[PDB]
Amino acid sequence: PVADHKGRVGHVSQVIGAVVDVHFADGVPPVLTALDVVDKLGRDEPLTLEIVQHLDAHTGRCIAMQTTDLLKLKAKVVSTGGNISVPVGRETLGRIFNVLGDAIDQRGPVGEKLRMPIHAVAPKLADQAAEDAVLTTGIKVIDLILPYCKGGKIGLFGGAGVGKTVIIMELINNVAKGHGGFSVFAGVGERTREGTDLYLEMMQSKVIDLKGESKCVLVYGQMNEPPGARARVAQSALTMAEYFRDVEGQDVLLFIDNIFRFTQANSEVSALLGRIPAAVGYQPTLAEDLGQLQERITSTTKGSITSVQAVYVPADDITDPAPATTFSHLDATTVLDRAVAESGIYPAVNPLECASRIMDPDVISVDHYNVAQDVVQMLTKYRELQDIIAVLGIDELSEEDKLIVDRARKLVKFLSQPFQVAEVFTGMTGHYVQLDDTIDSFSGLLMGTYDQVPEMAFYMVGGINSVLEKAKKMAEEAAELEKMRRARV
Amino acid sequence: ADHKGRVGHVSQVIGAVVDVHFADGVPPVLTALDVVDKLGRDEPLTLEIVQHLDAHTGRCIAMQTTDLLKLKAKVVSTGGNISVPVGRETLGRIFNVLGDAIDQRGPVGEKLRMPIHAVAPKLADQAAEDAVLTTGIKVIDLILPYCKGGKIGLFGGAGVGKTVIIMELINNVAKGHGGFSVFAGVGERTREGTDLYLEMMQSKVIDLKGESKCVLVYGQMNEPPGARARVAQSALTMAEYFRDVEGQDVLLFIDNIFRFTQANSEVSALLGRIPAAVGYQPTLAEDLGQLQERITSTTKGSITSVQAVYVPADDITDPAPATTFSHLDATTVLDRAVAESGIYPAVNPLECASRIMDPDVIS
Amino acid sequence: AAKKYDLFGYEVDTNTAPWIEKIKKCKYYDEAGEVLVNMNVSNCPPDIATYNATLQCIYQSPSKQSTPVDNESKFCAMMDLLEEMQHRNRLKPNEESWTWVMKECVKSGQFRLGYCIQQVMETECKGCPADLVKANEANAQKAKTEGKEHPGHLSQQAGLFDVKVE
Amino acid sequence: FKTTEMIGYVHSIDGTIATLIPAPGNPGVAYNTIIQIQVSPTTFAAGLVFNLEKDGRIGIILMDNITEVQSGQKVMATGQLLHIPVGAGVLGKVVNPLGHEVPVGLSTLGKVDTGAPNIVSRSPVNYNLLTGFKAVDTMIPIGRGQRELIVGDRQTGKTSIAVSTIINQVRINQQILSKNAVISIYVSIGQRCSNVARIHRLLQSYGALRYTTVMAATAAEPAGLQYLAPYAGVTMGEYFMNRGRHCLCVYDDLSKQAVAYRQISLLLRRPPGREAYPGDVFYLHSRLLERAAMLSPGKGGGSVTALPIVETLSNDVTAYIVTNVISITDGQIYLDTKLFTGGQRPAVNIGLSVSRVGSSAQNAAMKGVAGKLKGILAEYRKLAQVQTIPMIRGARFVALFNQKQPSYFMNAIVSLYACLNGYLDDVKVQYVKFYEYLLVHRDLGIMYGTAKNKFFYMYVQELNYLIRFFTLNSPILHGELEEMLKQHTHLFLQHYQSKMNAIKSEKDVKALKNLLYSCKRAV
Amino acid sequence: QQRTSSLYNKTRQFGITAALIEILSAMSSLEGNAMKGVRRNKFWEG
Ligand SMILES: Nc1ncnc2c1ncn2[C@@H]1O[C@H](COP(=O)(O)OP(=O)(O)OP(=O)(O)O)[C@@H](O)[C@H]1O
Ligand SMILES: Nc1ncnc2c1ncn2[C@@H]1O[C@H](COP(=O)(O)OP(=O)(O)OP(=O)(O)O)[C@@H](O)[C@H]1O
Ligand SMILES: [Mg+2]
Ligand SMILES: [Mg+2]
Repeated sequence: PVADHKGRVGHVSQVIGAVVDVHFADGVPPVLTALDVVDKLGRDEPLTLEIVQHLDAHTGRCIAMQTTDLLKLKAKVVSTGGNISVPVGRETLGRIFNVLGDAIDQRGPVGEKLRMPIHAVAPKLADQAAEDAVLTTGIKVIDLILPYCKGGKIGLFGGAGVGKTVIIMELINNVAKGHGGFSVFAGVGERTREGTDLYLEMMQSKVIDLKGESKCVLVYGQMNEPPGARARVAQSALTMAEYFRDVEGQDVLLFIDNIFRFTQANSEVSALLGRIPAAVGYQPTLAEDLGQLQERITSTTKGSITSVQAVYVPADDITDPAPATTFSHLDATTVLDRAVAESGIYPAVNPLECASRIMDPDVISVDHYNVAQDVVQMLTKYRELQDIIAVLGIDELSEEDKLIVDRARKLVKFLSQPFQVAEVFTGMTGHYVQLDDTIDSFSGLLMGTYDQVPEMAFYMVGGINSVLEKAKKMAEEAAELEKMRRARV
Repeated sequence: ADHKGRVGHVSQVIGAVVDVHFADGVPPVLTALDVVDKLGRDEPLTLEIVQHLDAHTGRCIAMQTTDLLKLKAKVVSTGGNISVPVGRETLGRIFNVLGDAIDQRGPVGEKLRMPIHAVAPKLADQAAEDAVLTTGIKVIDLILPYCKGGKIGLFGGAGVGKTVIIMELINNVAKGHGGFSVFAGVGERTREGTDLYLEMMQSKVIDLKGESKCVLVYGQMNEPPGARARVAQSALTMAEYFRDVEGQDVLLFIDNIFRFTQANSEVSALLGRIPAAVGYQPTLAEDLGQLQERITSTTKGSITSVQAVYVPADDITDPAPATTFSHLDATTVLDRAVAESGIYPAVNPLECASRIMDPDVIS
Repeated sequence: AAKKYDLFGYEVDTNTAPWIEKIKKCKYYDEAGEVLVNMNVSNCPPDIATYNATLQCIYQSPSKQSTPVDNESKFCAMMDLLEEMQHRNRLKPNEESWTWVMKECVKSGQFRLGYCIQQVMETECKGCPADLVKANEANAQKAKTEGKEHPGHLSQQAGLFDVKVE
Repeated sequence: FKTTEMIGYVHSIDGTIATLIPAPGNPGVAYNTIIQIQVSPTTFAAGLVFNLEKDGRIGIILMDNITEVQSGQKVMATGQLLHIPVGAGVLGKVVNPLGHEVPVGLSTLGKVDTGAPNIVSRSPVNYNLLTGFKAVDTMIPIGRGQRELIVGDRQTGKTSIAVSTIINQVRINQQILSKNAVISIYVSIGQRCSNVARIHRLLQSYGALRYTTVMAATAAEPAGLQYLAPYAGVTMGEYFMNRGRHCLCVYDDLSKQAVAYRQISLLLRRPPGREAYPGDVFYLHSRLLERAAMLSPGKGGGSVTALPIVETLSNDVTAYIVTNVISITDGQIYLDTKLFTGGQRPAVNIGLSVSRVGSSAQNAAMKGVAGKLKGILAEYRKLAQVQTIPMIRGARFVALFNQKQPSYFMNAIVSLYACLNGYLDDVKVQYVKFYEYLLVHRDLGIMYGTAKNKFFYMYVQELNYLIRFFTLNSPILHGELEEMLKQHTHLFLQHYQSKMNAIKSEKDVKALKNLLYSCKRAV
Repeated sequence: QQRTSSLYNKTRQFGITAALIEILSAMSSLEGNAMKGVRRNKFWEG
């Protein structure tokens, strides 16, 4: 069928920032409709508008996807007859798209079979899935304290330069490359150089074989993009992921970085729409936008979508409305702390502030659950003791309190791990720790069989075997120093 | 110039904000207007244009109380910005924002006047090289030397002989460099102003029967915020005259620089502008820039300003002191403990700082 | 002739003959850099032949520009170009490039750099021409006879407190 | 600016913002264009269109000559965005965001609203940009096309380091071809006019104006110029990027630009955000720093190295603007206040500094030398009287990092190599600067007639590009390097340190202190 | 003590700013709801 408003002519009535009001003589088209500006205006690129509100029976307020420079009043606008639609299918694999779905990789035409609108209704209750599994990431902290669930929603909360991107790249390397299903990388308000680096990495690893069959799609709206595109690139990428999930019943990985910029772009456009700000200054519909976007990121009875999202915490204020509202929409939460990073511990995960849904004996093994709970209890007690330690001193503790402190310090050191992607910064070969190895090593450490091992032996290593090897090397160095000192006599 | 004597009528009066309607068009912003109707007022009323509402209406800030002010009251433009007397006839006299002798010591008899608002020196007028200002005090000259055209932050409230140091600097700059001084009291207690005037007359820095070497420009607390935001500029214009026409190394004392910021914040609040963080006016940086930038060492002379800084709530990160410190070239800290030990001037050498403490500038 | 590609796999131009001809008609070697810039902008990266032509232009040109620059140094320009083509383009300089560098070293009279260039050529290339080695040795002997082997100020004795830090 | 037609009259003026009313017939004004307000019969005032209301009233942001703008004056429309002069004819000049030249006491155009390079229009950074400081060049590599942040408190060398980095390029640009010459665009935002004059004189003294241009927006200037200065500066820098050349745009500083933009937003009565900043304050700097990139070989390979500066309060790196900039740049050079006031300048806090993308661009020789220095410094930090080998070398390295002026690459790398290999173990910490000065400027081997090396001498500045080519560990330059280092160390320990250890006279102590002061300030 | 004093200063500044922003937001909301009615003046007499 053909829309009854396609080709409808309107004229620009008001221009303020990225918000443009269009007047239609025959009636404003439906909300979310895509409009194109026909006047040349001496622009270098085309201009597209999306209707977001109806001011009256004839006027509609829209948001521009490109810069509104050289835009005059009375400029002719023509409706496209529908919402913004993006290509879907296997033809999109290995390509780079933008908010509008145009291929920006400067390669041949996409030639997609069909397109689908970015705005869609989320799955209903009857379509929800009831499958719980464990996604092994190879990272000791995540696999132990906050294990990830296949087909679940994951979030990484952190400030500026804490390690969110590094963890995402590590997860990509450890999962997506060895992943049977497809992957979608949605860059929302991030550095453009990071997109180029990811594209080069995918091409080198043959994840995107331009001469063969690719298994990844890149959709990028970056910092340079105006607020209009940064509020819809996520929708377009999620639409592609939904098509892969439903129309093909394929497992999909959805890496979103960063999801905070979506809410920020929505707030920026809302400020221009003439809405009363909520607390801090975000739009009053902050919760509704996140609900509509996240509810679409779910695993239905047809397929599965394992989504990993990076959440930026402005000014390191975890109570900010944007990151605060995101917690309720995640199965696994990974909170990164700047102070932990400054102490040389990478990743900077704060285990006490992290949580997981599959931390259940009915899902994970009983031993895994018991070890994780014991580690959390030890860390909690050590945090309590640190308050006394930082004032009086370690020597003002009980005899058993000192043992708890030593074990907890070893645990904190042991949680660190060198990533295969951070070899430049760490200067050490990365490690990939198996789930069973992590459980065994932590269970042994809790029992106290490793009390003789030096504390620093646990710092920046993999499994227990790496700890023992580092301890052996340290012992050899110490023996050499002692021999040199003794011979000096 | 073309708007000298233009007639207007008062259109709105909301506190200290008065809107004047001109049939021939509003004069330029920052123009001084005089209310010809002194029906029952005990003082003349003058308004400063701060904004233009339309081609004919203009918003203004009153320099005195707006009592007994009716709508449609006749107003006459003065022909330009506020004018202040500048010259050697202003030495030893007390002035206000409007440049009127409030010391009741006869007519000033000036030969010229200058507008309050003057653009800062251009980039081509800056001094070729930094130079030290020999104050004659061993501590200052050695540990925290002052630079010509620089701004010195004088910390430490009363009880540490702050006024004595100010008077000594006023005397020494004239003794050695032959340059005069201008003291600006912004939001100062009237009692302390009287005390300072009496002390200056007693130390002969203001010789009624002889030659004085200091000018006093007082904007007191009881005055509306419109005057406390321009007294400093009036004093700065007086200093600029000596700097340019006579080519001297003038001194400009501000007491305090925080009162200037507070007055500007209050004026902005009256206009209805949205305050920035903490609650200062959104133009806090620009307000301080338009003042400090006028204090520099040009090719003709120099103006070294010793500004007394106040830290609100003992918070050194507050926007007011934080923005002020970005313009200070030195810091003179006065401590009571040093004074109690019998050391005068009570200066803490290890707490002071200076940027010209570099071999590239000093020997 | 064969297809060449960049980091992203996009086909890159390979017909570098016209640009070499343009380089051959440069009077000042600072104009050669402009030709290389134009080549890079035109998606036609320089090759070994282009770098050799640029080195020849540097050797045969009078100076960097029409007006003298404060610290004109042909050797510095040649070494910078070699470092570029080697590290940022992955192209081993052949014997021709090192011979040009050695010719420049012996022409300017910097005999000390001649020893290092000769050692480099021997290590990388089969060997250095005897003519250039003989010329370099002659320059070194001429410098030694006049006592100009080292700057005069370096030979002056200076004690602990006689050193002018300046 | 070429005027086309009148498009209305000035209606209201609220500080640095103004509103126009339509002319008869409402000719219309293109959004984001530049308009001219006829303040006088022959003079105009620049204005920027930012709002086109339904009624026909245009919102204007006044740029210059604000004092002469009055309601009722005619306004003419140019019909085009803001364009500024760009090319080699602007180098060595002082300009303002509008492109006007600023007099200084004794014809291409660029759009200031251009988008950043797209994803496939970039490439990894591979060419280093030397700053002349041992700490930065070793532990904080900076590649061309990288955005490196410089954070710190007031008066900690944030401006000095950038100015020295600009100056450090003078020697290199004069030697290598002009294509590889690094041009600089120093953008001063909301700074003091006297500071701009001092910086200009400093640049002129070293002859850096031939390869540098200064864009100034002093504090006395309105918020529009301060808000627009960095965009004009990067636009001037993008001219060389699109033609296979490299630039070094510097912004001093983005904090004041944020303040100016907040002032503009609040004067427009827009919803305040965190710390009263506008919601799009992040976008303000995003659309700026994204324009600095390293173009792919297909586009020529040009570059724009950004060095944004940011001021913190009480070493607080959790501020809204500071975190926003840290979330955009590719690294940060933190300048701790405690180190600066303690005499340790430039006070680069290597512990908090990092370079996210500059590692690849680092030169092979510097990369080889800096590999072990990282471990030595890491051990030294943890250890802080038993003085092991790591502690001695760490102390010597910290001593060597004290600099005032940028150092030539050969001198810095040679000194670092000498310290790393234990040639300064016997040299006392307080004499390291004197030892380095003797190594660089003087030549003990030639002085005492005990020199054996054929070519490797520190007075041969031509060896810099030979060292840069292979390494300091190559068999060609390794034997002579070791020989001269050993001879220098032996002669120093025999003659200079022995006498310095036998000084007791008060006059001689003062002379030695003066000598150490002079050496510490000159290499 | 130093850390707590810094936190205290930061918290008070943020609280003042937040309270002022809230009050101004309420004032702006009140102003926006106000509507300018038809002016009953002799428009022709001009
Ligand atoms: N696992 C890690 N191991 C070692 N260093 C790390 C690790 N994670 C982060 N870092 C360090 O932190 C820096 C910043 O990391 P990253 O790029 O992940 O930041 P981020 O969380 O994405 O922040 P933003 O994107 O807002 O700048 C890296 O360049 C690196 O120096
Ligand atoms: N490496 C250095 N060695 C010696 N002195 C230095 C060094 N770096 C800076 N200084 C000096 O420290 C002082 C402050 O430096 P600078 O002006 O660069 O700081 P800033 O961060 O720009 O401060 P401001 O906020 O005033 O602009 C100056 O006197 C400068 O000469
Ligand atoms: Mg990131
Ligand atoms: Mg500075």
